[PDB]
Order: sequence, then C-alpha cells, then structure tokens
Amino acid sequence: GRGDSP
Amino acid sequence: EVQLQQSGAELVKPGASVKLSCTASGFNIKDTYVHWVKQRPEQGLEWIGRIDPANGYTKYDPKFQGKATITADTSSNTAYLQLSSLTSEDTAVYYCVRPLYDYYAMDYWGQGTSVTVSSAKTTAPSVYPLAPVCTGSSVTLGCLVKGYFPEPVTLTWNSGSLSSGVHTFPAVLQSDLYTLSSSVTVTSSTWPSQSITCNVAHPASSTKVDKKIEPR
Amino acid sequence: LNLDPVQLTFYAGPNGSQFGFSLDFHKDSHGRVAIVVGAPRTLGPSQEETGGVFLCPWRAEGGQCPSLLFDLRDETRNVGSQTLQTFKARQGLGASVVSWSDVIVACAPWQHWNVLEKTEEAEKTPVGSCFLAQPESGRRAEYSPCRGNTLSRIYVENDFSWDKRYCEAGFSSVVTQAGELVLGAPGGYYFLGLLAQAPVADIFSSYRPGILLWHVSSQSLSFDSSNPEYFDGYWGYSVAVGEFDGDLNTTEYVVGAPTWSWTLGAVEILDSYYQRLHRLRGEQMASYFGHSVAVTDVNGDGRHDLLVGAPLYMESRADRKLAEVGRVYLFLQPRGPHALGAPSLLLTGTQLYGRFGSAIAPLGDLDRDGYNDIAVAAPYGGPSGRGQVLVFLGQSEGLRSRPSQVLDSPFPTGSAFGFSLRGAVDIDDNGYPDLIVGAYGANQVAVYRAQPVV
Amino acid sequence: NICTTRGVSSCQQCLAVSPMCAWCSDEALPLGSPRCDLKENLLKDNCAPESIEFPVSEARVLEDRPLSDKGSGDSSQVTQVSPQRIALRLRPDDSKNFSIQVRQVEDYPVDIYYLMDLSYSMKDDLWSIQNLGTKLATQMRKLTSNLRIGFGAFVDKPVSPYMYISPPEALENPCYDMKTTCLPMFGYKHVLTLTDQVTRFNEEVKKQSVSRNRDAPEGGFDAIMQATVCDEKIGWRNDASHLLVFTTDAKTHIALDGRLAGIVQPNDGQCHVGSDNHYSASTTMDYPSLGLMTEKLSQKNINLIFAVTENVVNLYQNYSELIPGTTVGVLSMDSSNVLQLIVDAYGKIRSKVELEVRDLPEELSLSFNATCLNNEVIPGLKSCMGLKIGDTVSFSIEAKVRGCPQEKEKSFTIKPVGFKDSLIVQVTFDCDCACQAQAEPNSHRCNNGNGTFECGVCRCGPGW
Amino acid sequence: DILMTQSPSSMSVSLGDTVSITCHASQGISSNIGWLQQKPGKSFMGLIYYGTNLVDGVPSRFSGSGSGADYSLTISSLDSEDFADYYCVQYAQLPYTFGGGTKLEIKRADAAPTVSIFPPSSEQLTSGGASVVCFLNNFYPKDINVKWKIDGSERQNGVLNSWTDQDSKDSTYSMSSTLTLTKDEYERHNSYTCEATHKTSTSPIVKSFNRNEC
Ligand SMILES: *[C@@H]1O[C@H](CO)[C@@H](O[C@@H]2O[C@H](CO)[C@@H](O[C@@H]3O[C@H](CO)[C@@H](O)[C@H](O[C@H]4O[C@H](CO)[C@@H](O)[C@H](O)[C@@H]4O)[C@@H]3O)[C@H](O)[C@H]2NC(C)=O)[C@H](O)[C@H]1NC(C)=O
Ligand SMILES: *[C@@H]1O[C@H](CO)[C@@H](O[C@@H]2O[C@H](CO)[C@@H](O)[C@H](O)[C@H]2NC(C)=O)[C@H](O)[C@H]1NC(C)=O
Ligand SMILES: *[C@@H]1O[C@H](CO)[C@@H](O)[C@H](O)[C@H]1NC(C)=O
Ligand SMILES: [Ca+2]
Ligand SMILES: [Ca+2]
Ligand SMILES: [Ca+2]
Ligand SMILES: [Ca+2]
Ligand SMILES: [Ca+2]
Ligand SMILES: [Ca+2]
Ligand SMILES: [Mg+2]
Repeated sequence: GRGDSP
Repeated sequence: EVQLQQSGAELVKPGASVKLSCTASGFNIKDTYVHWVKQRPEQGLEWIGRIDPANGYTKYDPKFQGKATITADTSSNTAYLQLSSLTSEDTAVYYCVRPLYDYYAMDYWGQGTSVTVSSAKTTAPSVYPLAPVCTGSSVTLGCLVKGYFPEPVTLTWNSGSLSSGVHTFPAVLQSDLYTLSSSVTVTSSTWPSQSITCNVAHPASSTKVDKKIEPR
Repeated sequence: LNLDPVQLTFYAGPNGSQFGFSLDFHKDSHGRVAIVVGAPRTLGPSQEETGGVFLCPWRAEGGQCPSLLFDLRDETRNVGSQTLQTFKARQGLGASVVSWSDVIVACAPWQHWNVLEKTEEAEKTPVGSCFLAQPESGRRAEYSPCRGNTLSRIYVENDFSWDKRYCEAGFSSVVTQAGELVLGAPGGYYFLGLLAQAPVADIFSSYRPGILLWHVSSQSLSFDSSNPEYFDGYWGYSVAVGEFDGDLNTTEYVVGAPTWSWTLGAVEILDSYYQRLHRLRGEQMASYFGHSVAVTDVNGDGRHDLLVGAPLYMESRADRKLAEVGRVYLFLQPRGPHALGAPSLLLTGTQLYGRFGSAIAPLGDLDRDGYNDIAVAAPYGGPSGRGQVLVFLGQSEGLRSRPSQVLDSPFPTGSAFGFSLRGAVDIDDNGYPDLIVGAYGANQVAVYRAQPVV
Repeated sequence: NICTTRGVSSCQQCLAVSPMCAWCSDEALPLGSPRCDLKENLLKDNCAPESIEFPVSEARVLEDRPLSDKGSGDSSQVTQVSPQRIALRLRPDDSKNFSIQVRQVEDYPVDIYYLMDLSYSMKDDLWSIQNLGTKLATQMRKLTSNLRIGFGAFVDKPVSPYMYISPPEALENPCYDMKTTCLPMFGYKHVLTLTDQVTRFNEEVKKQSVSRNRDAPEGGFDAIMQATVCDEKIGWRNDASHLLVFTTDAKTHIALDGRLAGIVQPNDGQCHVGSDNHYSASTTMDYPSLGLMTEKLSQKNINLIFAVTENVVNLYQNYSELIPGTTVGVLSMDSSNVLQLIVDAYGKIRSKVELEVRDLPEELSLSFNATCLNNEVIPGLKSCMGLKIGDTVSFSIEAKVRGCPQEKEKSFTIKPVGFKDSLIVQVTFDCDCACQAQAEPNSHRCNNGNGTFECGVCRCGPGW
Repeated sequence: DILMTQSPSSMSVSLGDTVSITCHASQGISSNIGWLQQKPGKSFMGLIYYGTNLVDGVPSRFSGSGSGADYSLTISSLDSEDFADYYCVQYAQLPYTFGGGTKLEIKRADAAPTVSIFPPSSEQLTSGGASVVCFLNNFYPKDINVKWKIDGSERQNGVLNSWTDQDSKDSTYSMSSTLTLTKDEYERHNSYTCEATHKTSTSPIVKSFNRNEC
C-alpha cells in the first residue's frame, strides 16, 4: 500500500 | 428498529427467471452479512448463500451454484436473490436473514417471499356442491373448488353468515391447477329446512360463483 | 500557585510494571473519589507482560493498591469455517485509562489479532482492544472495532483500502459527557489514523464473552483518504472533546496528528460525523505538534479554548543554533461562527531535551479566582533533568506567560515524572481541585493537594 | 583632561579612567601637580621616566606556523589556520586588533561511509553500485590521495507493526508470499569499516541483499546515530573530512514514532553496536530526535549528505535546514548517479569557511571583517562562501574589554567549523600598577600607622 | 456438510409444562448454534445465538444449553404463544445447515373422527369427471390413516389429501380426501368406500355408498 515497495 | 421488507409473491413460468429483493429498514444494509434461506414443507430449511453488501463478496452452498445469484445495492439499501432456469423444485418460500450481534449468527428474518413455478394460465374454479347420501342427528355438507389458478380463493357460507362449525382445507396442487374444499356441520333441523349456499370468489380471474346445496 | 509540595502522597506498583503510564480520577456511585492507574507492563498469567490496571482508594499516606481484574487469557473461536485468535502477550493493557460516570475504560493498544482459513490468513496484527468495567457491580465488557475477518489476499486485490489491521485502537481515549467513548487509532487505514466511537451503554449491551467478532450498530468510524498529506499522519495519536460550533446539542472532536503532511504535524476539529471544521498546522517539522491536546476555557468567557503541545520544538538561539526544548500553543475560541486564528500565546521550554509540552492537564480553577488554570509537564526538564511540572494561571486575556508554581520530581532520574497528568478533581474534599502525576519510570504516582492561598 | 578632572585617589583608579591616562609615582612632584594625567603632560613636569606607569594594549604572536600547501603526507602535521596562538594584553575599556588566515588545504584525507536503505524498493539500486567502490576511487583520486570508504545498511525496527510476524515462515523470509526470498528484517548493521582497500567495498556490496517491511517510512535515523557515535567500529579518522552518505527513496521515522511499537525509552545517543555488528537497542529504544542527531554529528565532525530520490527531495531539504551543515542531492530511482552526487557534495562541503568562538569571557566582545574572493573586505562578516579547494581567506578581528574583570588571565578559542586547527588567544588584563607590588602597610607617612603608602600617595588601610 | 439431527419431531404438552428440545450435530460445533421460532402462518424469530445467549426481546423462560455436538432448548412454564415450530441451525462451518424441526402441539383427550362421504355432483358428472370426497373432522391425536376401496378393493391412484392445523378453541384436527376418476371409469364400478383408522377405535370407521342407488 503506502509502504515498502516500488 | 431493524426490519427486513421483502418483495411481494412472485409467479412465473418454468424456464424463466426471477429476481427477489430484501430492503433494509431502520439501518444500513452495509452493516452486516446478508443471507438467503429456502423453505419447503417436506424438505425443510436450506441455506443458499450470503453476501457482504460492503464489498460484494459472496458465498454459496454448492447445491445452488449456477441457479442462485446474490447481489446488493447499497444505494437503495436492498439485497437481491436472482434465480434462473426455474423448475417445480424451485417452488418455495425465500427469506433474507441477518445477525444481531454475532458476525456469524442468524437472528433477524424478513417476512418471506413466495415463489411459484407453473405453466398454467389464469383459470377459473369449478364449484361443485356436495350433498350427503340418502339420517342421524347432525348433518354435514360440503363444497368442492376444483381446477383453478393461481391462488388464492375465499370461501364462505351464506355470504359470511354461517361461520362457526366449518372446516376449509388448504389448497392442493392438482397437476398445474389447485383444488380446495370446505365442510360444514349443523343439526338435522337446520337442513334442508334452512337454505345453505357455497360462496367462492377467485379475484385473479375476477369471478364469484355461488352454488346452493341441494339434497338427493 | 497553591498546590502543596511539602506533604505529598505516593502510590506504588510492582517493579517494571510501568505503573503510572496513564491515570485518571474515578467517582463511585456515591461520589467517593479514587484513582485508576494503568501499568502497561504488569506481568500476567504466563509470567509474561500483559499490562494491568489498579484502582487506588484515596488515603493521605498512599501505599499499595488492589487490582482491577480483567481476563488475560488468549482466546480462540472456530466459526464459519474460520479461526479467530486474540493475542494478549505484550498487549500493553493500561497504556491508556479514562473514567466516566461509574465506569472505567482501560485499553491495550498492542493486543494482536489474526484469522485463519485453511492455508490463508488475515495476518497477525495489532488491532488493539479496550476493556470496560463497572467495579461496584462487577460488570465487564470489551470493545475492539478494528477486528476483521478478511483474508490477506483480499486486501491485496483491493489495493489495501479501508485496512484497519494495525489500528492500535485505544492508543488514546476520551468519553463525552453523554457517555460516548471515542478511541484514537493512529495506525488505522494503513497508518493514516482513524477514530472509533460508540455509546458505552451499547458496548455493554451488545457484548458477550467468547464471540470475538460482533456488531455494535450504533458505532461510527472515520474515513480513509487518498490525499498523501495524511499518509503516516498518526491521526488519533491524541484526542479530546469540547464545544467549538456554538451548538450545545452537538459534541465536537479534537484530534492530534503529530506527523501530518510529511511530519509538519496538525490538529483538527471535527463534528460528530468526522466532517472537518478547523485545522491547525504545525510550525516546525518533526516537532510533534499534536502530541497532546487539551480543551478548557482559560479566559472565563464560557468558550472552550485549545492547547496543543509540541514536545520536540527547537527554539532559535544565538549563532543560528537550534535547541530542542518543546513548545505549547494556546488558541482562544472567538465569538460567534469564526475560525480559530493565530495562537494567542506561545510557551516555550528552557531545559535542553526537557520535552516541555509532552502533557497538558486542565486543572480547573486552582486558586479560585474565577479563571481556569493548566499544568504543563516537561518529563526530563529541570536543572537536573529529573522532570518538572509547571502551573499556568488563567486570566482575562488567556494565560499568564510565567508559571505561578513549579513542581520538581521527588523521584530519581529517568522516572518520566509528568509523562501523564490529570487534575480538576477534588480528591480530599477540601474545596480545592487537586493534581495527580504519573512517573512510570519509577512505577509510582504522586498526589499534590491544593490548599488555601497563602 | 578627563584624567585630572576625575580626581582619582590611587594609581589603580587612574588607569581605569581611560586607556590614555597615565600615573606618576615620583616622590619629587610639585605642590599641586596631578599624578593622573597624559604621559606627555607628566614628562613636561620633570617626572622621572621610571616613575611613569602607563600600560599599552598590544598583541604579539606565539605560534605562527605557515599554512600548508598540501594536506597529503605527514601524520597530521598540517596547518590550515595561522597564527595558531597569540598573546593579548588589554587595559580597562580598551581594544586591540589581530588577524587570522584560513585555508582549504588541497589533497586532504577523506572518509566516506555509505549508509544505504535496503528495504524492498531499493533492490534495483543494489545492482547499480556493485562497482561504485572502484569508480568512486578513480574520481576522488583527482582530489585526494588518502581515501577510505565503508558501508552500512538499514531497514527499520524489527518489531510489529513494522515487521511482518506471520506466518512463522515470514520471519525467516518476509518475501514468502511473493514467490521470492529476502533477508530477515534488521534495523541497522555495520558491514565494512572504513578502509583504503576499495575492492572490499565492491565485493561486500555484491553479497548484500534487501529485506522487506510494512510501512513506507524507514528507520534510517537510528543508523545515522550509531554510524556517528560508534567511532572505533566505523573507523572515522581524526584528521580527515568525514562524509556520511545517506541514501533512501522514502520518508523517515522520527523521535516519538516508536510508541507505535510500544517503545517509549528516549534515545540515549550512546553506541550499541556489538561484535555481531547489529544495532542491539533497535527494538527497545526510540528513534533519535533532530536535535540529538545534530549534537552528535557536530561532536564527531560528520558531514551528513542526504542523497534521496526526487519524490522526497523537498522533505529532506526541509530537514537539512534544521540540521546545519547538511547537504542534499537528487538520487536516481536506481542510484545510477550517486557517484557524481557524492563528488559534488564534497565540493560544496569544502566551499565554506565559518568562524566560531569558544569560551569567550563575558567582558570581551568581538567583531569581524571578512576578506573573501579577491581582496574584498566585508564589515561585520565572519564566514566566506563560494570557495574552491586551495583557496585562502582572512579575517580582521577586534576585541573590546568592558571594564576590568576579577580574573586577570583568561583564554578563548577561534576555530572554523569542521576544522581541526584553531587559534588560541591567551588574554591578559593589565589594570594594576607595578608600584603596588612594593607598598608600605602601616606606613609612618600615612596618618601615623593608620594608612598604607603605595605609588606615592597614602591609602586608607584595610579595616577602615 | 454437517447434519443437524433434531428431536423429537413433535410433542403434545400443556401450558405451564417444562419441555426440552435437543439437537445433535454430526461433529463438534462448539456452541456455534442458534434456535429459531416460526409461529403458524408467520415468519421466523430468533431465540438463541451462540448456544446460550438470548436474542434481545426474548423472554427469560427460554434457555439454551449444551456443548460439543449436543445442545438443548428449554421452555420453562409454557405459554399459549409458545406453541409453534422450532428449528436449530449451526454456523460452525459453511454451508450453514438446519435441523429437521420440532412442532409443539396442544395436548387434549382423544377424540373419534366424524367421517362423511359425498358422491360426485351432477354438474361434475356431465362435465366428464367424477370426484368422491371424504371428510374426517375433529379428532385427536393427529395420527390417522385413510384408505379408499372400490368394490371392496383398495385404490391408491388419483387421491389427494389435505390436513388442517390444530383448531384453536377445541384443539382437534380434521382431514379431507378426494378420489378423482373419469366419468367412464367411475361407471364401471358400483361400490365406493373410505376407511379411517384411529387409535380411538381398534376397528376401522367405515362409510360407503352405491352408484345407481340411494
Ligand atoms: C518544505 O518547506 C517549504 C517551505 O516552507 C514548503 O513549501 C511551502 O508549503 C506551504 C504549504 O503548502 C505553502 O504555504 C502556502 O503559501 C501560499 C503563499 O505563497 C498561500 O497562498 C497558501 O495559502 C493556503 O494555505 C494556507 C494554510 O497554509 C491557508 O491559510 C490558505 O487559505 C490557503 O489554503 C499556503 O499557505 C508555501 O507557499 C510553501 N513555501 C514555499 C517557499 O514554497 C514545503 O511544503 C515543504 N516540503 C515538505 C515536503 O515538507
Ligand atoms: C572593519 O571595517 C570597518 C569599516 O567598515 C572598520 O571601521 C573603521 O575603523 C577605522 C579605524 O581607524 C576608523 O577610523 C573608521 O572610522 C571606521 N569606519 C567605520 C565606518 O566604522 C573597522 O576598523 C574594521 N574592524 C576590524 C576588526 O578590522
Ligand atoms: C591592526 O590594524 C592596523 C591598521 O589599522 C594594522 O596596521 C595592524 O597590523 C593591525 N594589528 C594587528 C596586530 O593585526
Ligand atoms: Ca457543539
Ligand atoms: Ca475562552
Ligand atoms: Ca485560576
Ligand atoms: Ca483538594
Ligand atoms: Ca529502486
Ligand atoms: Ca518502515
Ligand atoms: Mg522501503
């Protein structure tokens, strides 16, 4: 979501 | 107060489809799960499936997969149950159900929507008087309403006059048509002394026949 | 001004329990005042930390307190072809406590939750949970609005919308005069933060043990957003209520969002439908503007005023250098339908790393002059860094810029004296409102009694 | 003049009047001649030259090593400030000027510790910099002959809700539900101590890999603190520029965020990286505040560089303003431009010279005229900018003492920020007269034993 | 699918009595069970949820109990409104499944049926059909069997039966049986009979008539 990922 | 208003009784032909509804009253349909249950006299109660109006995700009992489809429109606070390829076995009463507190329970119920599958068209009843055979102290007469569709019919004696001491029986499905009858008991000094008439009305076909009982 | 710093009362809990992390006054059905104290690291049944609550009767000499018992056992329910699980290890019971009427509400912000179905799961996450009690009757209830039964895969397929798996409900709490419980959940909706509300009466009447997942229809939760200004905002880090719309039939919410808009920080005022009436932006990034909020009319005009703490505010000093001291902002509510303007007063800490404004407690009218007063904590302030509580008196033009009295910590270094505060209640019934101060680092609470003005 | 019209009682009081006043301790002085007057007027009245007491404010140098032309060689015998020590002598309400030179010495040693975000979004970045060690060395070779580089990585606090804690498989491999594998979550780990063996960097980087956590902001500030205060482990050198290169593509957690993990203990700013090279207080201690970070960076003379992606550049630029001395650069989405980014930061870092004063007495006040660029004087300025490595600037300084302090000897320091060298100013307040060290207590001349005789006059003894 | 065996299928009791219905699941359902009530000719109403918890508004004379795979619904001191159908339902596993049901009937003294037979009407005969009707009124208990005989021999094809719910103020039952034949087939035989078998009498109650005769 609004987290750890490109 | 929580109330579930379901749609009116449906009447359709075999092979067609029908879409029932269950409108939420006094609350938001999106609050809880919504279930659909099917009830039959002989078979009993059967769980069809559930839907979560919030997102639209559903669960079905594999027995009704393909036949039943559950949907919901939060805008109109209503849940729907759509049936297809209708057959005689699909003739039943359908209820919408939701829990009270427990997420997984079944506490509140709608009044139920009746569905009836038949190829029969609007047919008027045939009223036949029933007189005894050519003795005791108490006598019994009858009336036979055979071959009519669809339900229901209102039967009275002497136009509502003679009330007590009467037994009107539930209608029965005689091959795509209904049959009903009613009996009445009185004393020997009441008949044929007093005039007795069978008053049957069938609003569907808009017909009201009246047959006076005659001895033999 | 007139709190007595000579004859204090001390209450103590077990070593390591963090007794005093949160506290509040409690009146029983007969009006007898007592103190409810939370101890987030009290040991539980399996010799593991679960938190705990204590209900201390008033006594000049203080001492130990009896426990307010709650169920600390993990629960499991197999229903609907799923398995519901609660996990109370390190749940931090007593991280917040609040009292209303004759009911106590104690929360465990870090209670974890999971749901299993075949090989899938919801994910083991800290939804938080609140425990409610009516001590005199023995009635118990729970409230955990962020619990769900949606599988992890579903959240992914829907782009993680309305994701309440990490709410930490109970992080902050407060109850309206009408008996409506409001919970801050700074982790709600993937760390945007949300608010949960429901009537206390309906929490009790709808609760049954062993269910785990039940409905509270009269509840209302705030909403998700797509505005990046709210991401990682911790909306609900702190909460309070008051009257800010001139309509006495409605109750307004005050919510702290210390990292709103890329750590600028903000405080928002809302109606009971979570519609925004005003927004107060932070002055300095990373200052944690919104860490604490307090509502009270300090200038005696019948209109509630707002206080905001920013414990990490860095003041400018000689040679272009900054010094973390902390700051408090005062906003006076203007007459009629108008927006809160610039702050009316700025109070700024003096001790480096003191964290002035970490907590702000309305005191009512301490010196009985007609104006309500407040207390501000600096849990690592003072010339020795042991902690300090400063009292500010109300006046016609707001607040005095200089404190009328200062309370130095009676505990050793690291006690966090002032981290939790609560005043405005007369515990000894001498006609003057008194102050209680938590020092969880020392596992103790100190009671300061107000006295006639010297 | 003001000296005579003041009617002073003693030589001590005379000097305090004005820096232009003198005193005469001569016996054979006429009837009504003022002992307190201009040194010129005294000699005009046949006053013995030896009897004249007239201190003069001066300033001579004690240590004046010449500025180095190169920072290479020598075990840090480099001089970048001159003079290094001067003696200053002042009298009441007087002042004296003195100068100082500061040079940005060419070929000065350089330490670069690469601190890298290794959360899941940085997976591609890790591939781009597998030859950074050698490439960077080649470019810095043109600026310095003493380069040492090191490496450290961070993700976030390994605790819920930052960390995935289910199923058990997810603890050993957070990427389990993605058809891939990654490292278990970790807060901060030191990988490579600062060394001149640059291929060690390349090889260490090639064995590194990313992890994965739940929330966007990461725990970089923890890493910055430990990388700063763990001197021996990181390996910062005493006499060298210290560059801490911080790379990330996300927001950052800050002090007080930790409460969402049940962590309330304030950061103590102490080292907690053991022999296992991991930050052992990650799950028990809160993130550091900007202020505490600033204090330690300043204490260890560390130049922090924010090399971040454009989606967060504004954020870190705004942080940069709250942490003076910090520089920001725009990093590509794959770190492909981080080499040039570092070289440019180094330039900007050694392009300023800002003076700072330490341990300045209350009685002294200073003023500075700056000469930057091409002999351009700039009143009231004490910091030069737009400098290139090799350039030299100068400052004119004036100290003014207010009255005469109790302590007659004090020393303070004038040092450029970030520099090793500094100018020590040993001040001496001369407000006493030499004749006072040979007075006559209970003198027969003064009221018959009830007075003291010093500097030619009679003073009321102690106790009256 | 979990099977819910509910017993008894029906019971005859009086007011003030204490009765208990039981439900047996094919496996453990750990209190994940609900009890339902459906009054004659009306929809359903929730009684119990999660084994023992009363739905809001439900009287306290109702109570649930049990564990594992065996549970019970008990009504202390029956009220006149409690005579209805009851169903159990489990929601431990999908799909949800219901019990067979239980009907609480009013108890009373036994009563013999009043049998009456009726030959085909003139109107119907001229139409081409012929139906012999047989009424059995006011009897108790409900258990009863009817048998049609033509010229002494039994007949099973073309018979429609209909029963009434227990009457309100006398608490008895009635039944209606109709044998439908064609005009032609009706005139092939002479005698027609319907025999009723009830516990009241060991011998079957018979009533007959003869075509072409009165
Ligand atoms: C890094 O710091 C910079 C500089 O502070 C910051 O940029 C600033 O953002 C603010 C907030 O968006 C801007 O404030 C605006 O100023 C203009 C005038 O130039 C006003 O017209 C705007 O008014 C609106 O907002 C007000 C409340 O703030 C309302 O009262 C008003 O009704 C309007 O709604 C607004 O105030 C400001 O212009 C810039 N400053 C500069 C120099 O660009 C940036 O946001 C920071 N970056 C990050 C990521 O933290
Ligand atoms: C800094 O520069 C200023 C001028 O900008 C100097 O001030 C002058 O000092 C001389 C000394 O003889 C005076 O005659 C002038 O009147 C002064 N000018 C003004 C406008 O004040 C000052 O001396 C310099 N300071 C230092 C430390 O070198
Ligand atoms: C002080 O300034 C004068 C010029 O006014 C200059 O000649 C002298 O060298 C300066 N003194 C010192 C010691 O720098
Ligand atoms: Ca209001
Ligand atoms: Ca006010
Ligand atoms: Ca007051
Ligand atoms: Ca008091
Ligand atoms: Ca990348
Ligand atoms: Ca993170
Ligand atoms: Mg990341």
